[PDB]
Amino acid sequence: DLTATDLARHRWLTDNSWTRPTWTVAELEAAKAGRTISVVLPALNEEETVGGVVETIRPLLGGLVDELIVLDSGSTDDTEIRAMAAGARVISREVALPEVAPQPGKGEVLWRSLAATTGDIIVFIDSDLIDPDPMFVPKLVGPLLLSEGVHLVKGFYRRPGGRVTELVARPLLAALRPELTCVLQPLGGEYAGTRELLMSVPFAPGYGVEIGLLVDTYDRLGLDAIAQVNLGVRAHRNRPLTDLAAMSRQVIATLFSRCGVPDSGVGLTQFDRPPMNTLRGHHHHHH
Amino acid sequence: TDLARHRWLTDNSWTRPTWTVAELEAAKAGRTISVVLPALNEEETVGGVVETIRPLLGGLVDELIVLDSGSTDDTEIRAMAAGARVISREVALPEVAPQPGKGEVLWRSLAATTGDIIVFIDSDLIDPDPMFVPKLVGPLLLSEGVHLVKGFYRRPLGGRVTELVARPLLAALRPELTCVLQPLGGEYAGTRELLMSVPFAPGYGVEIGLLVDTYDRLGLDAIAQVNLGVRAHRNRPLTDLAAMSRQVIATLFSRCGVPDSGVGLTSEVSLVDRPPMNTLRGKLAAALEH
Repeated sequence: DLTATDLARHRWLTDNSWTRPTWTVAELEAAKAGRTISVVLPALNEEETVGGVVETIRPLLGGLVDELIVLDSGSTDDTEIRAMAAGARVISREVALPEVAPQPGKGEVLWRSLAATTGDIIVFIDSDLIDPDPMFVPKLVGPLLLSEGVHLVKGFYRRPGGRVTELVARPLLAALRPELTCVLQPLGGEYAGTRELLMSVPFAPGYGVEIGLLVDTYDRLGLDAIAQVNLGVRAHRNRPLTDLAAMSRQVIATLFSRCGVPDSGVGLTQFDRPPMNTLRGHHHHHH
Repeated sequence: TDLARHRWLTDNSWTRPTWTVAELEAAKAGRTISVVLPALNEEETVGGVVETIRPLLGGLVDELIVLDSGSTDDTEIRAMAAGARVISREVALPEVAPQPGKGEVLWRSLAATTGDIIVFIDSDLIDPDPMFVPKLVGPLLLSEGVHLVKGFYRRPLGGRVTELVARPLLAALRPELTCVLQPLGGEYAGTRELLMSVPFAPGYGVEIGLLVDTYDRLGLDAIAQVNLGVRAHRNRPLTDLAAMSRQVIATLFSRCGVPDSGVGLTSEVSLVDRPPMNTLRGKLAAALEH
């Protein structure tokens, strides 16, 4: 028979998941009701793709999107200048948050972007995407603008790969936070959140940032606050095993830190930042 | 940190074991060796595996058994024709109702064998080699203090579950054990002293459960590893790999006391071990304490 996890998943998909997120740009603009939207592309040495991503979002600038920022992590290729020519605002880690010395990794960049942006909604899109589609941002913000109670929207892709998601993230969530196995692509880099949520949670480092935000949101607000939207068909990216293993190790560390499991700190053997509201700027368990 | 891993590799890992069958027979010193092949519907490969071990029977190997888990194909008749004794789960441990999975089969085989050393070899191997059993027992017979030998394969110049799940989780929760190249491997040998005294994890958790329990109870130097030869990675469907991963997680969490929900993947997940076989077969166990 069905489990409690199964029952919650079914209703969560009915209410909080969209296979055909077909909202129009015009109706989303009309729903902003004074809220502003910032889009952030984290980038480190992505010169071949960053401009193409920027180009797909730029038409929304001045309408649905209020600012389009590439948060550069110290590139030595032409990432920054290509982002400039394509129509983005390039901001370094140091300019984003001068009072804290940087540390490496993607999570650092996204955390710092909270200090560099002003939008009431912040959208994150990876800068390494080969086939970005112009409707990514509209689809990601739809549930935030139209659906009461949603604070985090995860963009997923249909497939015409995924090993860390299916062997590491989903099985560990099944063990530790089984309701969250409803989220198809928990490690995805395309997602949007409210400023109120994002300023209030710690940010995990590196490859842990996405799953850390998902779990921290769940632990504070449950499934009701999380939604997902289909961004379209995309083939899996083929990363080398050493990168996948490093990803996995950090996904493990970040899940363990949120779920009461200690961790040796020992990285792979080969052969967090505090809430930004501590620096800038209810879901009761009792009755 | 790696000094410990370095010393263990130097003393407890063999990439090119030199041992001959004759040298190992001469080192048995009265110990007997049982070989157990778990099998469920492996008719295409089981005979080929048995055939590589059968020449040792009556010399290095004292018993050669296929522990059948309820096959409906020709696994049993083909295993027998190749020279193995085929034992069902029911015959192995008749008064205990069977439960599914590989851990059950290996556990039950302890009640159906007499060896001081038990060697497990998978029955789905496409390219078995006759020196597998010799290489697995070498450290047990010729070194001192070893109780568990893990057979690994050199890879052409472990799989996804090993490198993304097992090794990273061991790094987090039993960090010394990342020295073991292929912790999930199905070819391994153990002493009766060890195997009769530990619980057995269910299903796909059995290998990692045994590794962790051996490490905790007997220590790193009680574990060894040997290269069985070069073998390509087997290609399995992602759904099978994910189910394996989920059970590896459950078993490691059990061994650490991490609450696991028991919720599978939209897959079977058991958190319940079988107890040490010496609790159900105390007289057999005592007879083999030697």
